[PDB]
Amino acid sequence: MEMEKEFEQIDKSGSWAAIYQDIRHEASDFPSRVAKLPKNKNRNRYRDVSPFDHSRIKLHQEDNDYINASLIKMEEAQRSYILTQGPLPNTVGHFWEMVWEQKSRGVVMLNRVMEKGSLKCAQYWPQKEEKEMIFEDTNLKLTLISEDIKSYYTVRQLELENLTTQETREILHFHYTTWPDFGVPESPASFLNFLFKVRESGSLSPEHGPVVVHCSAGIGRSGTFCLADTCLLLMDKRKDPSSVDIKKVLLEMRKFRMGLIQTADQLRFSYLAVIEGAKFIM
Ligand SMILES: CC(=O)Cc1ccc(Cl)c(Cl)c1
Repeated sequence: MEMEKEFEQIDKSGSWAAIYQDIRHEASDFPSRVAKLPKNKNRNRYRDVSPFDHSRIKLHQEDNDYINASLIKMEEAQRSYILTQGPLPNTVGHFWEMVWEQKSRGVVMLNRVMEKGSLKCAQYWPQKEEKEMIFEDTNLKLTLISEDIKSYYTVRQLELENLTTQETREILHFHYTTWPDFGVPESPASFLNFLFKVRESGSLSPEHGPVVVHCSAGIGRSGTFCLADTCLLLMDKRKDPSSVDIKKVLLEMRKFRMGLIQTADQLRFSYLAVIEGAKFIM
């Protein structure tokens, strides 16, 4: 079926939970043996969210190459994304090592450091220009260059230096700051505006490594971001845009990381975002 009318048909019939459970039943199951090794317990935020072995990002290190991060490679859309958990106190250096090694231009953050009164990720970037951060375990230096605070999101320019080689690179930090503590946003307008700002920066384009996107677990809000982006790109590429099937795209993405889209409300919000976004594109 088309999307917008499939949408009203699920609303009128109140069957979002059943649609979402079908997706959960059909989703791929692949091994995640490296994530579960005992030496990696303090590298995982949640015991039930792990990268598959076949798609995990490897650190360029011989001691321990593990990080909780996955490469989502979308062949028809010609887009790639790295989805990862919010960094932990003992993985902030690994996080920036990955950004460096994978040649990423942008980092997309969809959570606040504290939500619901608890810490959802480490403070992994510097908050003042004159107070830079040094990660001694991976030999990197990170400096805040500029910050632009808007009503729904903040954009930061950061300088990452590889201290071994003295090479430097400019990284863009896109921080969506207004996702509610509970539920999903009422309108997708600010989320779509944010997606378009990431696109306009070059961070999603083939001349750079894959964008790094995270929330707390790296599957819920993060899944919504890449699912909406890929669906809108396919609607622009194809002769028949009504052939784009959001459930089929989500199942393809779940071949590369488990659990993408965590609730039926997130599924409905993804439909809403793609529907409204397709009108603005034209
Ligand atoms: C998927 C979708 O409906 C998007 C779309 C955009 C433009 C056109 Cl002309 C058409 Cl038929 C569909």
